[PDB]
Parts: sequence; C-alpha cells; structure tokens
Amino acid sequence: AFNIFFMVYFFIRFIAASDKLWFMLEMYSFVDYFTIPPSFVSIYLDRTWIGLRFLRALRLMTVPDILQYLNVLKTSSSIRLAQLVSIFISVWLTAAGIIHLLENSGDPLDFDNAHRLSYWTCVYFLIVTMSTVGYGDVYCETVLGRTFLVFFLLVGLAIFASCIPEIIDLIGTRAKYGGTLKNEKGRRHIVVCGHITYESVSHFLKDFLHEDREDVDVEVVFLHRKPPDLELEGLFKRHFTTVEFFQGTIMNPIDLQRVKVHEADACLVLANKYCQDPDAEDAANIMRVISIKNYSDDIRVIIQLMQYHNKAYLLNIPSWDWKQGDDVICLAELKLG
Amino acid sequence: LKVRKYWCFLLSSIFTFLAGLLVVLLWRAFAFVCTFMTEAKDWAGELISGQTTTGRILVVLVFILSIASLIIYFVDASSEEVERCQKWSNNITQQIDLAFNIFFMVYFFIRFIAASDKLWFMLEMYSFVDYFTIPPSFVSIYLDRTWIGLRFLRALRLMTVPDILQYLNVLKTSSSIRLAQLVSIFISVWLTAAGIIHLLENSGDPLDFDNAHRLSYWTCVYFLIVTMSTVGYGDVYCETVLGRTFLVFFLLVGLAIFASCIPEIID
Ligand SMILES: [K+]
Ligand SMILES: [K+]
Repeated sequence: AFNIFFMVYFFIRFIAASDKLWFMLEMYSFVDYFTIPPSFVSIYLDRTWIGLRFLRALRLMTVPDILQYLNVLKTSSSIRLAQLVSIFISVWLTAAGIIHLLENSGDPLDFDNAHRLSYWTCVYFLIVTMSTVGYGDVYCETVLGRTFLVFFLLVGLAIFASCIPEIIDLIGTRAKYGGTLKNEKGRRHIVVCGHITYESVSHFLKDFLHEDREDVDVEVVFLHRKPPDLELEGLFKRHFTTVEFFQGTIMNPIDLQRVKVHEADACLVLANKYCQDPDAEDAANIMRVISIKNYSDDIRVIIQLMQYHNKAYLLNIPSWDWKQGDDVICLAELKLG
Repeated sequence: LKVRKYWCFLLSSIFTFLAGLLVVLLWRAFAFVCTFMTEAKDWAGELISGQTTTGRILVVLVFILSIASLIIYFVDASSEEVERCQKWSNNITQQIDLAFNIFFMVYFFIRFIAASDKLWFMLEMYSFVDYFTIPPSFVSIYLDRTWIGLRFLRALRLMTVPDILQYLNVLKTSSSIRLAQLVSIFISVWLTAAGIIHLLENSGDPLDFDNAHRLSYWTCVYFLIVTMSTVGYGDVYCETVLGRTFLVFFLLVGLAIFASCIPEIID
C-alpha cells in the first residue's frame, strides 16, 4: 500500500522530467527501478522474499534536506556536516542489506553454503570493518559475499580518502585565542592594551608581579589584535596563574565586554617606542582612551604618551579626571628629565 | 538468581536522578514575580577555590578515597558472580564501601545545598556519576544483596587527579599540565568503558538471561586497549546483543571524539 502511491509518485517525476535521458541514472530514481517491480512480485505468485527493499535506506540522504525546511539547522556550517553523516549512515545501512542478502540467500550455483546472519549482526559486521578492527568472530563465507568485501573495501577506501581528507580536515581547525574572560568571586584584574611585545610586557611583569611585593593578587589581562609570537608565548606560560591573553581590539565594544572592563580596577595603555611617527602613535593611543572612557565613565586609565605636546588632547576628554586616578606617563618628558 | 532485581536498583537510581528533575524544576522559578547565601561563599572556596586548607583538605578526601573505592570495587569485580548474596555484617570490604559513601552522599549535599546554578548543576559530569552511584549505596542495606553495580563509574574521578597535582606543585609548568589533562581523560574513559563492557557481558541480556559470557575486568581492559589501537586479535570478543550494540556506538563516538581534539591540539 505504501508503494502503491510511491510507484505512481515516480510517475510525476518521469512524466515531467526536464531531462528524459539523464534522469534514467539519477540516484533516487535508480533505487526505485530495483524496488518497484518487487512490489508486483508479491501479487502474482503469493511468495515474498527479502527483496532489494533495503535500498530504501538511501532515502536517508534526503533527511537533512527536510531539516532545512523545518529550520532545525539554520546555519550552513551545520548543514554541511549534517550532509556527510547522512551518506555515512545511508551507505553503512545499505551495504549491510547487501551483506544480509549475499549471505543468507547463498551462491546461485550450489545454494548450500549459506550462513544464517542477522541484520543486527550485519551492521555490527561493517562498523568494525570500516574502523579496520576486524574481530573475526563474524565473517562472510559465501563466495559472492567475499567478492563484495574485496570490492567495497577498495571503493570504500578510495571514497573515504577522496572527500574526507580535504573537507573534514578544514572543519577541525579552529582558533585557540578568544572567548569571554573567566569570572571569579572577588576577582581583581587590570586590562593592558596597546603595544604588546616581548621586551615591553616582560619589563612591566617584572615589577607588577615582583618576588618581594607584599601579597596582593591582581590578574593581568592582555588584549592585543595580533596573536602572540613564540618569544612572547613562553612568557605567558611562565605566568599562567596570573596572566591571560585575549585576541581582540580595545576599540571594539564587543571585545571590551569580553575582557570585563567594568570589573577591571584600571586600564593600562602601552606605547610603541619604536615608531616612525610619534604623533600618529600618540593619536591612536589617545583614541583608545576615548573608547574605554565611552564604555565606562568611572574607569581608571594610565597611558604611555610619546610626546609632551600631546598631553593637551587628553584634557579634552570630559571623562578624564586627574583626581579620580587617571594619569599620563610621558616617555619623552620622564626620560630626558 | 530467582527474579531480576537490578531493574529496581536502577529504578532507585532513576528515582533519585529524576528526583532533582522534579524537586528543583518545580520550586525555583516561582519566586521571581514577588544559610544558603553565607555558606555558598565558603563552599566555593571549601570545594573549588581553596588555596591552603579550605579546599585542598576537602578535595584530598574525595578523590583518594574514590580511588580506594575503586580498589575495593576491583575485589568484587574479579568475583565470578554478578549479583551475589552475603551477610553484610562483618565482611572484609562490604562495610568500607558503604562507610566511604556515607560521607560522600552527604558530601554531595554541600554541593547541592549551595549550588550557584540550581538547574544547570543537574547534568554536571561529576554530579551525574553520583546520581547513578548514590542509590546503589541504599540498595545493599534493605535486601542484603549486592551486585556489580554502577560503581565502576567512580573511575571518572581520575579526571580530577591532575588538578591535585597542581595543588601539590608536582607539575608547575602549564605545558605539562595540559598534556597531563589529556592522559587523565584517556585513562578514565578507558577504565569506565571496560566497566560497562564487564557489566553488559556478565549480566547478560535482560530478555533471555542465558547468553552471558564470563569475562574478567583484567580481560575487559585488554579488550579495549587493542580495540582503540585497531588491532583486533579476536581471541576475546563480545557475545551479548546489548554488548555488541555498545561496540557499534562507542567506536563511532570514540573515533569522532578522537578525531575532534587530538588532531588539533596533540599535533
Ligand atoms: K586490524
Ligand atoms: K584484526
């Protein structure tokens, strides 16, 4: 009865097929031609067999398509991985049906070397074959069945090594720096932004995390746009308990939320001493303070400034208060002073 | 074995596991429209954020004795019987496992009483194991019969072992800690899966209860070590239908898990 409105269902595909010839070998139509006549088989001789109806498992490859219709998996990335698992299950199940048929029926010549195998065993047979484990407790005995194992392993390995090594490998790779800063009860921390290099961070960490400093625990959060290099990565490893790095920009409001600016005690901005244009570096550093002050008014900001004449620009910020704790460290004025 | 009795033992595990599903979800959300607070601050440091003695002392007695609980589980794991009956008065180890769990099932209370998340804490990995092992403690007290149980899940406590190593400063470097993490899950998953294999094979299928193959825990660990390496000697293999279903699932999820983190961080 299910096939009654399925073999007329194929008619609507065949009646108005755009390609009258290329539609002959289409994957979904190919299965039906081997399953529709079996429907007529059980009506003229009163005898039914296992048949090729196990090929209906190939309809599972359309299952992810309906999931798009129901909006279960809206993202395209999830759809692509949902595709591959659909063929994997469909191929695994339809091959077990072939194994079940090629073993229980037996060879057409002698019809005596038939081994009783269950479909629950056939799926267990192939799952350990694909994993290349090979327990050997269950194995194929029919000559025709043995020929399939030789072919299907050969075509299966080639198919496995044709798409998975190129598209599955891309999905696995992901970034290692990111995510919201971990929160702790009674956690005091500061945010350091600006120029983040080895010989600049190390000097600051020597004094801030000094050996003889009396016991106060303040975490240090570094927010730099570029990922750290190997020279600086080792420095963070030696201070893993008190120093954490996050990839982002202090100018991005989203990245400000990631480092929990409003929870920070103070914000520190470092200046690039080796810059061709000190005025350009100072302008960028000052503009970082504006972003921090815009996000939170009552935040303490300490900035390294290259030139003395750029101090006046920081006074133009309405939220900049020297009495509240904001302070400017001018390298040129202090060094030559 | 007169009649099956592990079904109600698991039902008791089901009762307590689903008890949190009912006692918590029915009461928490009613107070929004219109002690717990003090002890939570201590418990956060008493269990997790302990530096010198608030957390370390409590942590030491939960994983060392869990390993001891695993050790005393091995002596009954090596036993041929899966559900044996014995007088629980003065056995060699029947008193200790219950006694160890006596201050473990009230230990879970301090986690549950002052849990920051009343609902999200239901499925946490360490709390998930207890809900399937705490009611088994009550199992052996009302019918005088003890079985293999789900106490093999205590092997998942080995994933906390590297955390204590940080407390004792055995592995100071962060790089050594990261690799020490991965080996901890690898051993914990390997041992806990062997316990499932031991239970799914010795107990047998619930329907017929005749196709049960005698397998030892020493054999089960050897069974999976060659399966993970994809060698497959075949000298030992699973015969139970339920056990065979696990091999199909665990290889599939194991290969996906193996190919999800090792290729990116181990490399
Ligand atoms: K093999
Ligand atoms: K093998």
